Amino acid sequence: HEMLEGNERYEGYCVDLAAEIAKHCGFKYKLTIVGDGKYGARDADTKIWNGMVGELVYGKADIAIAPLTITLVREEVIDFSKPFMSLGISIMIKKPQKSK
Amino acid sequence: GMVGELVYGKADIAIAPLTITLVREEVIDFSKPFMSLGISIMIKKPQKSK
Amino acid sequence: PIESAEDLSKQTEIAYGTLDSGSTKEFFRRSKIAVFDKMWTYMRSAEPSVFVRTTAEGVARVRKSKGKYAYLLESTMNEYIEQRKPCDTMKVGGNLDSKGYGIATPKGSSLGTPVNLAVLKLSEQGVLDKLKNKWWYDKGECGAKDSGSKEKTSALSLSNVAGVFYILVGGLGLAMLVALIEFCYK
Amino acid sequence: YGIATPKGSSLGTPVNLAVLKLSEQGVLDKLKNKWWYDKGECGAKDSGSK
Amino acid sequence: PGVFSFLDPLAYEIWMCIVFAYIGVSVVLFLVSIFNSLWFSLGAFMQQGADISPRSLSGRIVGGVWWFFTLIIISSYTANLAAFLTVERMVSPIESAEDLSKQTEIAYGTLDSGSTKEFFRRSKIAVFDKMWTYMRSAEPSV
Amino acid sequence: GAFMQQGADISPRSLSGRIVGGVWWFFTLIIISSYTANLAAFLTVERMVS
Repeated sequence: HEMLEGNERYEGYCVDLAAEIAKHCGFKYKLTIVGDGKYGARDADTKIWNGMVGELVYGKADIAIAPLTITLVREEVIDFSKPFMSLGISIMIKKPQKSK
Repeated sequence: GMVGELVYGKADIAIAPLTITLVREEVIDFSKPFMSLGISIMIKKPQKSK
Repeated sequence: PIESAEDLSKQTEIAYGTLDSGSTKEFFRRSKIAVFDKMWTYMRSAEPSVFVRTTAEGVARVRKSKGKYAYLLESTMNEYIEQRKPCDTMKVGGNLDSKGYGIATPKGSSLGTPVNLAVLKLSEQGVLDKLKNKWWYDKGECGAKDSGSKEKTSALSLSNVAGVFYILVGGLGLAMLVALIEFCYK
Repeated sequence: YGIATPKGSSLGTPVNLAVLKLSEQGVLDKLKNKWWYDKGECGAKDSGSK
Repeated sequence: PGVFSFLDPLAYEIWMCIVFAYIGVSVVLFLVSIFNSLWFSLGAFMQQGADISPRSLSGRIVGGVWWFFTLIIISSYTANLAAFLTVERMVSPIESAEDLSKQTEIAYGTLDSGSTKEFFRRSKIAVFDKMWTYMRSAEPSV
Repeated sequence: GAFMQQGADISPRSLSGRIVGGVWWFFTLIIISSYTANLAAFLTVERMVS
């Protein structure tokens, strides 16, 4: 990454998804990382939005392509698109082996 | 069908097992999903023992 | 060794916990379902604290327990760690609740409606099912199932044979006790 | 699956938000289990097939 | 090849324990009945285990458990020795080209640029596609 | 008659003959074990020719 510059610095699922969304919509996009590194939440006392959901409302970004969990508290301030990957709570145990 | 009765005014809302596809999202508004699913396998109960 | 999720809440040898704050912990709190309510009541008063500070701690706690601790989390992160070295984690059973990620736009934005349609065209063209299959299984560090066919483990242990030595010396301990009660009668 | 409403309807935004409140309150997972496992007929073929 | 290929199905540690149980049981048969009784217990290990008790009995139950002990170890060695040989038959000595892309122990790569690497790139066949997708993201650079 | 039943009596036991067969028993105990193992793999999957 210290030899590249721009979107090519990063790579991953949402990185490849950012291109596919831009291709099927036609717009030049610039991948930027969220300031605070957090997801979408609202403070208890200040009640200010933080993270990616905050940058959308306060006009600091244009769109969010990330593992953003579709919750009702966020659907009120921003618009969630249709889901692109269904998931749910599962169990992580100790695989073999064990060999016990 | 049901999507027809929505577009053509003969209904107000569709609460039914309606698959969310692109061709339907262009003519009617889908709400957020209430039940995720997918294609799976149905095998007969393994006839153990025998 | 564990199939479904209701099974792991029926025992206490393998303690289980979630993250100390997040969408996972709050689910068990406000769960009106029978099985999930019993799970929260156990973790709410489990000592030592089954809750972990960060999600990275939850995975390290399953790998160090020799199979005596299980961490509950998203099916994405669990299926992902399963395809990472040392290939010691494994998703089991179905998912607890139904949730999903989504692309977010500001309300009343020009991007809102077109992007939403764009996700469906990718999902139906198999693009989303292919990128998913790309960044967790294709670029993964473990088989699965490709490891069940390349089983190159033909070892032999001493711990298995130790039981026949126990019943032998235990039989010799009963033999010497019978030996001592046979030299006295005659 | 999802609930469908005609485009530009006054039910669109309210009913969409409603599905999330039902899913996060567990009412959807409850109603799902109600007409699937509770009122099911194979109480001995689901807990023994594991 | 070599002589070892004998402690391969049976761990080094268990070879020392069965010899300890050999002298651990031969010394119990000495007290129920110095050179003639150890010579008998070697003639007893030779045949299952443990006579001259005469009959009755202390001795009968010394080797009666030793027999069940020595009957088990020889059954465990036979089973594990069958496993180390069956895996060699089940692996398939590599034979065709698609067999190379089915395992990851024997890695594979091509040239960094040429008609060989370009062939796996634009290939529309199923078998060659998996090889490129593997070698494209295989670390280190195959 | 000693090869018939494992190995070597009329020493009896004491002793030299008892160690002739005592090693011959362990010798004939490993060989018969090696026969059953290799013959098992011979009945599992066979090519069985070029």
